Amino acid sequence: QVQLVESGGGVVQPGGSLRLSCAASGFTFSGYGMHWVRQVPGKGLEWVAIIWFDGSQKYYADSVQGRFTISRDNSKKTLFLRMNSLRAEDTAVYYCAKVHDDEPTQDYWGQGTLVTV
Amino acid sequence: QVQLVESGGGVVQPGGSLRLSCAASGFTFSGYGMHWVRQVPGKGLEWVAIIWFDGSQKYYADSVQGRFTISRDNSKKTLFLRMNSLRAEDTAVYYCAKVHDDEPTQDYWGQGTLVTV
Amino acid sequence: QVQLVESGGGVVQPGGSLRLSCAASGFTFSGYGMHWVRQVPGKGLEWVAIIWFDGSQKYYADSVQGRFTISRDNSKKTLFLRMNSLRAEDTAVYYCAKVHDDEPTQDYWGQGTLVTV
Amino acid sequence: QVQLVESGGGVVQPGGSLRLSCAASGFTFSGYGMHWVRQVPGKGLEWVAIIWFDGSQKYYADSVQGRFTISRDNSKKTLFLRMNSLRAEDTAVYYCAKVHDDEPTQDYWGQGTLVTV
Amino acid sequence: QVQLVESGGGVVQPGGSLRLSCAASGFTFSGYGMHWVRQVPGKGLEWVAIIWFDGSQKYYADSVQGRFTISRDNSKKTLFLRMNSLRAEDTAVYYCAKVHDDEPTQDYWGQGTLVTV
Amino acid sequence: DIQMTQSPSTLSASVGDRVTITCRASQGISTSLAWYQQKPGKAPKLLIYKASSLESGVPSRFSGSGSGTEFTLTITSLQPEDFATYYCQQYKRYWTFGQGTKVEIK
Amino acid sequence: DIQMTQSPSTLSASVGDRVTITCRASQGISTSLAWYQQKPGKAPKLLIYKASSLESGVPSRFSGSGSGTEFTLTITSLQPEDFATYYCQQYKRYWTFGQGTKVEIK
Amino acid sequence: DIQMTQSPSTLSASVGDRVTITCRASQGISTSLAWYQQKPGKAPKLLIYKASSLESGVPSRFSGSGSGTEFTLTITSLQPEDFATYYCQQYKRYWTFGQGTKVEIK
Amino acid sequence: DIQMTQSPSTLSASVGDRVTITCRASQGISTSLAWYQQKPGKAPKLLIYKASSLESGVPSRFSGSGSGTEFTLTITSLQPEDFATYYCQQYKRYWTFGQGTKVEIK
Amino acid sequence: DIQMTQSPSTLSASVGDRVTITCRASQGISTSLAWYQQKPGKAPKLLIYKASSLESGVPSRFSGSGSGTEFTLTITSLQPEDFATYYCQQYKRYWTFGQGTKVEIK
Amino acid sequence: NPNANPNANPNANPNANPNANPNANPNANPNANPNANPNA
Repeated sequence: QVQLVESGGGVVQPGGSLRLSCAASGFTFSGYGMHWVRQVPGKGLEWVAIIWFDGSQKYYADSVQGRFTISRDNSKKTLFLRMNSLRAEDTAVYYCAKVHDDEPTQDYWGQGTLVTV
Repeated sequence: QVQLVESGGGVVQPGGSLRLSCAASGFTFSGYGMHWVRQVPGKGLEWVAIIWFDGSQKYYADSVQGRFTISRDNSKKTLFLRMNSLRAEDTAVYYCAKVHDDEPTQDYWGQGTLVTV
Repeated sequence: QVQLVESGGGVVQPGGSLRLSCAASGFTFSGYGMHWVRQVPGKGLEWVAIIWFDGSQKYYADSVQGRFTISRDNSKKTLFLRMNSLRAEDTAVYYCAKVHDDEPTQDYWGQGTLVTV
Repeated sequence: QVQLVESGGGVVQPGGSLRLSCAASGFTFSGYGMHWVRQVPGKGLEWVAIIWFDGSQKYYADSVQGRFTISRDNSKKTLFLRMNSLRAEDTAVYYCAKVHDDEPTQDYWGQGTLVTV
Repeated sequence: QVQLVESGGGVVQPGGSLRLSCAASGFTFSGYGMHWVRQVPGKGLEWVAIIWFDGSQKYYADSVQGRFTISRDNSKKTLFLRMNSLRAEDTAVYYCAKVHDDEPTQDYWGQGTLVTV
Repeated sequence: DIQMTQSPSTLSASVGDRVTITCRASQGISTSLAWYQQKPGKAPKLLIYKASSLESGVPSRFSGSGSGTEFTLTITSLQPEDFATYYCQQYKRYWTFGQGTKVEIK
Repeated sequence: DIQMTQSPSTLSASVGDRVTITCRASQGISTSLAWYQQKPGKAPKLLIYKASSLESGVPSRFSGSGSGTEFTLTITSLQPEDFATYYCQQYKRYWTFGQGTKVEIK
Repeated sequence: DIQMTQSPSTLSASVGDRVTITCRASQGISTSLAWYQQKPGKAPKLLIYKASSLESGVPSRFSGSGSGTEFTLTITSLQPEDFATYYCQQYKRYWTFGQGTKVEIK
Repeated sequence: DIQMTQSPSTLSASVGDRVTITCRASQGISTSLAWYQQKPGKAPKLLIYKASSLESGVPSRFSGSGSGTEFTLTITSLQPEDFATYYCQQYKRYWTFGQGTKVEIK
Repeated sequence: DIQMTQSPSTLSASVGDRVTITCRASQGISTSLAWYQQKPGKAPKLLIYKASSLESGVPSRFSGSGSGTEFTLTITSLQPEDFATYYCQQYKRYWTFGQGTKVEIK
Repeated sequence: NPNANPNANPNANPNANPNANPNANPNANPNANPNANPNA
């Protein structure tokens, strides 16, 4: 019954900022890591960010380094990703994703929002 | 495909200061370690400095301890090396290098820059 | 080829202070731990002090606790050992030493200096 | 040849304060943790306190929490135990102790002083 | 022989204040964490608050957040819970609880008091 | 928080019988769920921790097992002193207790 | 970083058939390669992990194997609800997905 | 905390006799239990650590074994200067000593 | 630090000939030794790492083996695009490169 | 700390014989014991580490073995440049050097 | 973590350790490791 939802999408002018959110339930949110995988329509997906289960450390892909901030709020079972200095090529359908228990893959994806520039 | 280039070369008087730069692309620069390997023409190579991927710790060869400062800037995927009190024996070709994935060797070398005294 | 020398020896009145130095060369002094081992003439050896490679930690033998100060200078490749309140028992030959790469023993000994009270 | 001696014993009225000591010799006192263990004559012993080798950490038994103070002095190779507001039930033989090398037990006990109320 | 007793129960007007206490004995209370678990009679239990062994950390349930204060006094082996702005739904049998050694579960419960509004 | 459910809420059995209690919850744990006992008017006492291990003083008749979201308590050779309300608990998140099941005389 | 390649990028097959999807990579892995399924407009869901083990709820028809730089995903007895765009993934370094192969009804 | 128990509290034995001393605890440890000796009016000295290994200078006659909550001390062919009070200890939690057992001449 | 030695410092061979380069070190490593290549004026590129495994993209002609203080690089069926100076490296301590062995046409 | 003992304290032997030196310690080590050499008036230089491994430059004549509380150093075919004093060391705790055995010409 | 172990640990080793390796380690793996198990 692991379910995820995403919000905060829409259209933002280039150079603007937008803050996504990923509500969680059906799994121990504080006991799992989080991913943000985005898919350009008609293309393959590209990894963007990962945050550890406790939120201690965090990584990004080279294309988003220095502009994206991924943070966790374990109390509200909520995942965030703050995009600053948005640019045109980032227009894609972002997805929330959970870490698998055994091997650090992504098992179940949320429906995700669509963001344009 | 990983591309490394170096700049800031030329000639400087002994005892002066000169700052190099190594732009990188095609790989996750924020997640790999850097090196500076120099080669006196007609001679073998000698290692100079290494900086960890996050930029916390950093080391040097004994002949360059205290005079060279190796630094990163993950935002623009750029590696730096601040040379102070340059001496005649330091005239050589300086190479940018990336740490390998599994074993901490050097895999891909940039074409290098010319520094003379 | 590793070469170690010691200076600052001689004679001193009991209760005085003396400062030894151990110049090093031929190895990466900035990346190795140091020691001071003494030998009373005609007797066996006894350890005195150790300092970590970066100088964060430092220890002493119980017979010299609180009276000896061991310090480094990575830039000048020089060891130091500050002696305070010297007693007539301390008269012995003082040796410099380098930590082995793998196992924290002493590998190469400098020729050492002679101090008397 | 681990020799431990204790002093400061004797008699004191209830509600007073008394100050013990434990001189140590034959081992590197500055590099070992200490203890205090007491035995009521005709009964078994009960733990009282522990002090880390550097002095950062220190614990106490529930019956002595907040009333007893344990302190060290590495330079003088001396242990201490400050007791305040001493009560009648605390009459027992007070032992000094040394932490073992491998497993954090107590290995060599000094002869200890006798305290009454 | 873990002995836990609770007091301070009785009847209070709605919106009033009451202050609970939990004396402890038979274990090292100075180093163990404490719990408060309440039981509406005829129903199940619901956890209220947790206080760390040193008293630095403390949590509460959402229904009691911002109204209940949990505190410790390690000197006299006593656990408190300051109760503010009581309401009719808060009437239940309150239990003192002891943290297990291995996992942060609850082992030994005191007889508890009945608080009525 | 974690939602805890037990079934059946009431069971009837005689002495010397063999009884199970099912503890079902969301928020998959597989490791950390407890078992308890509460005589009427008495404080609860721990019976099984780590869902597989007994607390000292608990006889060998009590046994628990399970993983994922399916957890059960096994009681063999039922004895008169065991007739109470066995509760349920977990720790993987903020602690929450079950509704409670009571074993009666048949 | 690792780079991933898929072939064929478009495949045609009917119901009850048997197909393969080849996933080739650089910087040989042999362990840490996934598979996936994304219905048109639906969020992707895991299909095979560690390249040999199925995920819970996945039918036994799907089979994966491979090592080194060569991996395959084999579907036997193709059914209508399996017609989607299967992707590929690796974990030895930063995760980089493949281009995507589509199965289109013959 | 851990509570410690010994038995027998007092035992009578002759010179050269072989006796065992039982050390029973709660909250099974199986590794961190000691064995001690205290001459009348003398400070105690360590005898066995890790419940299986002898301290330096301890003769080979002394032997210890046990796991869980059950432990024993095995002394063989008793000597006259071994007649003292053997205490017991644990280290998993705050250190707690036993009650004390005495070996006496018969 | 480790000091590195190479032999021969200059070697000559024709096209299709098979050559060997010996890399002897002090303070035996047995694992961490590389091999390099540097055509005149171009940046060096890695050829063998862990002294037994080829870097991706190099042909199977290159071969490395050895342990202790002695290591070798064997090139079979030498081809005209391999006439360059092969270096040597180690990692157990600070990286110090060899002196350089150059292959010449004969 | 540890305390170190070697025997015999003085040994006499000609050129070309075999000499063994026994180094005994308290608080059994079995791993971390050295062997040394000090020519009269010269700084001592390492000979054996881990009691079985030779330092680089030391000929194969020197051999060491032992574990527990006893260790030995075996010199085969004693040579004129070997007539010196061999010390002993350990590294489990604070380093303490033994008394020193001197080898004399017979 | 509200359910983090809240117990004190007085049984930790209280001895000094001067015998740890005092050598610098410059050839430790300097790559980032985002592939470590990020679960609990």
